[PDB]
Amino acid sequence: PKFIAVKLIPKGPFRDIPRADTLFGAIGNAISAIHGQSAVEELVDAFVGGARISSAFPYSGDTYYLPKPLSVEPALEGDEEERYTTAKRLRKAKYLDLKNFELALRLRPFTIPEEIPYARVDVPRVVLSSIYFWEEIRFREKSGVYFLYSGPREVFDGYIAPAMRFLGDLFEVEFHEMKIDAPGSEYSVTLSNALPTKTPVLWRLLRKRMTFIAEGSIVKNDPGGMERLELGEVYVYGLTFPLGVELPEG
Amino acid sequence: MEIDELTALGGLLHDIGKPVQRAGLYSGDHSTQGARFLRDLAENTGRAEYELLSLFSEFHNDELMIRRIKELSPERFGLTMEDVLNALWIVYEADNLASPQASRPLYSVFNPGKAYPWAELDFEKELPVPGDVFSIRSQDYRELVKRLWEELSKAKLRSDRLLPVLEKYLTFVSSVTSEGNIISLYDHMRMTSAIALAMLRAGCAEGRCRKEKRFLLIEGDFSGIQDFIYRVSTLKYLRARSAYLELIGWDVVLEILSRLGLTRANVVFNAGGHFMIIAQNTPDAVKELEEIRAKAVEWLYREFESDLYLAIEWEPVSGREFGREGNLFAEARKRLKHKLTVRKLKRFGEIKGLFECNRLVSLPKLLGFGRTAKNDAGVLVEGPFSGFVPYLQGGRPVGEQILVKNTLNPGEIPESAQFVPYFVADYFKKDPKGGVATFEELSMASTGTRRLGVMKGDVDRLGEFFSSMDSPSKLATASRFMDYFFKGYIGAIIEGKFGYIIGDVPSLRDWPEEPDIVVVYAGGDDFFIVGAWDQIFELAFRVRRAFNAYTGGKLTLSVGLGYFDERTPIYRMADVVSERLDTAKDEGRNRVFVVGRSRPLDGKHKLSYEWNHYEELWRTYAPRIYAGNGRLKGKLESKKGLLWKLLEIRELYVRDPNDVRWAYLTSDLFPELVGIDTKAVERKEPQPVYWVDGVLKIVLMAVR
Ligand SMILES: Nc1ncnc2c1ncn2[C@@H]1O[C@H](COP(=O)(O)OP(=O)(O)NP(=O)(O)O)[C@@H](O)[C@H]1O
Ligand SMILES: Nc1ncnc2c1ncn2[C@@H]1O[C@H](COP(=O)(O)OP(=O)(O)NP(=O)(O)O)[C@@H](O)[C@H]1O
Ligand SMILES: [Mn+2]
Ligand SMILES: [Mn+2]
Ligand SMILES: [Mn+2]
Repeated sequence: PKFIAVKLIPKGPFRDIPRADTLFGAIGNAISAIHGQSAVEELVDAFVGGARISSAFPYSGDTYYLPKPLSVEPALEGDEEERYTTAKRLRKAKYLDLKNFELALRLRPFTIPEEIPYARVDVPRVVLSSIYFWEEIRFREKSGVYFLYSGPREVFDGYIAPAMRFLGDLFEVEFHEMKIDAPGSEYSVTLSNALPTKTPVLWRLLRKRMTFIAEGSIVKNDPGGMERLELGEVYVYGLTFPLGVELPEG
Repeated sequence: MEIDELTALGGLLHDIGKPVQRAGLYSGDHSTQGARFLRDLAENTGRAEYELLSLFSEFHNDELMIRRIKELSPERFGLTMEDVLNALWIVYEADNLASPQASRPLYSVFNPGKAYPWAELDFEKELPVPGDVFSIRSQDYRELVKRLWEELSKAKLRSDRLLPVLEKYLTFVSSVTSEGNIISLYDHMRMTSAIALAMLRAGCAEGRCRKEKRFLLIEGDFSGIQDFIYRVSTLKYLRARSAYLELIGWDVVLEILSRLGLTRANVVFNAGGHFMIIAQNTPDAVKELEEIRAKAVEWLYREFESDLYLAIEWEPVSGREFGREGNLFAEARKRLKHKLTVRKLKRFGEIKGLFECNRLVSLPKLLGFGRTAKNDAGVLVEGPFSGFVPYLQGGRPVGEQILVKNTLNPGEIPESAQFVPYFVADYFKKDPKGGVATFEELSMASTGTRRLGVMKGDVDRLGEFFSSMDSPSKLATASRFMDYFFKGYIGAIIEGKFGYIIGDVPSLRDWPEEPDIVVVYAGGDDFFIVGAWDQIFELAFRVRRAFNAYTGGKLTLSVGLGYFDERTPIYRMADVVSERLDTAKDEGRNRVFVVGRSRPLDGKHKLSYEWNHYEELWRTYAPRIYAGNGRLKGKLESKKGLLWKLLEIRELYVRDPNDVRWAYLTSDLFPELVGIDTKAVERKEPQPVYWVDGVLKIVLMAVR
């Protein structure tokens, strides 16, 4: 399918690479400050109605990265001293470029990005005495972070676009159409961390207290779901962002 | 006795003939001569079960056997005749599924070209080193056979009392006396006992069990160990977590054995939170497993959330598949590893409800733990199935199972209580107070700079090497000898033993009597050790050389080293040494990340060093600049700046290894650095100047 890529161009280093729950939270906040809850409620309705946003991924120059689908971990047998070495380096990879992501979905052979467009530099500081560390994310030249939006343009223009500008005032925003070719399939990857409704096929747990399925997990026809809750009324985003994925039998 | 205990003990003693023949005692084939040994032993002391067990050495009609069995009146022990025929037949097939002079020693599984001197397994005596092939003297076997006889005379005739003495004495004994025979007798014995008891609980007087999937390979593996242990809020607590994971693991394995009615012989291995068990393939077993798998996970989730998971999987396997044809055992282990990878991508899937620190502070003077019921007085920790009561020196043990630390000798425990020997690398420097040293006291003990030393080491491509094992008994030897290097001999290596084997290693000080070293973990094929940075730097080279000797120089270590401010949190030190171990691995393996280093990002310059390369460099440069024990050489006391200048010069090769200025800036102290070496430029390799910081940075740290 085609999607809107929201490119975050960083004006300085970042703390996190935000995932779908944190992105929806931020957007929900900004929209409350711009249009009041009336708008928040219409945002949730649009999302519950089929609109979706991915977690943020790195982009480098004109290269978009996507999460490695957990679909290939058990397929990696698909030189014996090249087989063991390379297979362990795929199993560590968090990201593939678009081209290789599309190949991984079809269980065809693919290759890994050699350098990734961000290093984690966590800086130490002494306190009062002990050492504490603040993880920071440094970006290469013309490198940053993006998320995908699927849904009606009226919901993008009216809620997502304005919210993202407001959120920038640490970054500037620009958006471009993006196509991801994905096989038609019973099965799909989430490009977002999700609160699943069904039990999933393959997954990584992600603890935040909520239990999320990680980006790259595999579900069978699972929309995930949103949660409302009270603590002085906030919505937690856990909807799946599905792309079809070929599974190996086993 | 009952068939279950008989068939176990039987499988275990089927091949006790071998040690007696190779001693000059009964003048008969190992089979008949092993019969004479148990019968003779039975008649002495007066324990008739040995004469029942004697029938195993001699076996395939069967006219004589049926009558020989009859003369030994079975009803005496609560046994049928037909019962003993199956026990004998089972153990006969089991011996062939586990699967020439008579002075031939055990050839090393690591290097079949070299062989082990006869010795009894003792972690306090000399390090096992595969050396030149020597025939074993017939006296050495006769000395073995007599302690062997004196031990069985006083043992309780329960597999848990039989296994330890067979392991003390038959560990370094060839199972068959062919050239290049790799299999410990002890391992062949415990695997025949394992396979036999599996066939019994299988429902086999029978080739039905051989060509039908009547066995289960059960593989268990803890997921998130690294997080469970090294992601805290102190060294005491870190060691408590590590020790707690060993008991949680044992509580699961012993459960599986107890509920499937199996013996410790059925444990192929239990190392680094990874276990393998051969068991029966009855529908009563898979249900019994499914219950255990589920209650274990549900307990782990309640106790630590998603932090620590247990992936348990099993596979229907036939007798064919313990063997070779045209390698099916490897093929069967591979299919099972796959199931474990999938199960690890379904963490806590065995919950459906998923999608809707005073007791460890308390955890120096204890002998082991009692596996009692969860609600028992004195329980200090709980696993998913049972409570653990510390068994102290002056005290009495409590429980159905006693776990006993770093002995194969029960000592003073009650006769009813099952003996579980467990080995743990638990070296630590004692403080002024009796307790284990802090990160602070370890760092303070350093030559020069006060930094804590940290090193994570791991064996290269072990999975590949284990994959090349044909048989259960081969894998059992490889697995145990490997696990023992880390659980057994790393303590000795730290103490200062194996001086002649180790040799000259890079070093900054005279080795201490009580080294400022503390072991966090040493098991499987890897270790995490902390201590005074200089003692840690040296221990890396000691452990690599020990390991090179213990393998036949056929297996390799990679090591990640780190030198941190004593105030750095564990999670960060763990992360950095992990990153550096992976780097050593990823840049070729058989290499060590000695120190953090600047380099061209041109993909020609490795951060890691080949062990021999760094050992050469240290032999070349250290003696010219370093006197020892925190002191520069007298020449360089006023000229300490030339060392810093060589580093500033090496930076103008890092800025650009093509800009030829570092020729310009350049002594009779470092001759091989002044030139522009061309073999290097041609071979597409770094200039010698690139490598020297590895030595200088260590020496500048030692002299501050
Ligand atoms: N009791 C222990 N204390 C400390 N380290 C241990 C202990 N038992 C096992 N280990 C080590 O923990 C490491 C395994 O960590 P783990 O998080 O399970 O990663 P893994 O083995 O790479 N596989 P995975 O399950 O995917 O995470 C190995 O180096 C083991 O040797
Ligand atoms: N003594 C042992 N007996 C049985 N299994 C072991 C033993 N030591 C390690 N293992 C297991 O062997 C497997 C492979 O070891 P591991 O350290 O993960 O990587 P490797 O195969 O040695 N390759 P690498 O470390 O990357 O160079 C793991 O599942 C370990 O739990
Ligand atoms: Mn693991
Ligand atoms: Mn390894
Ligand atoms: Mn390992």
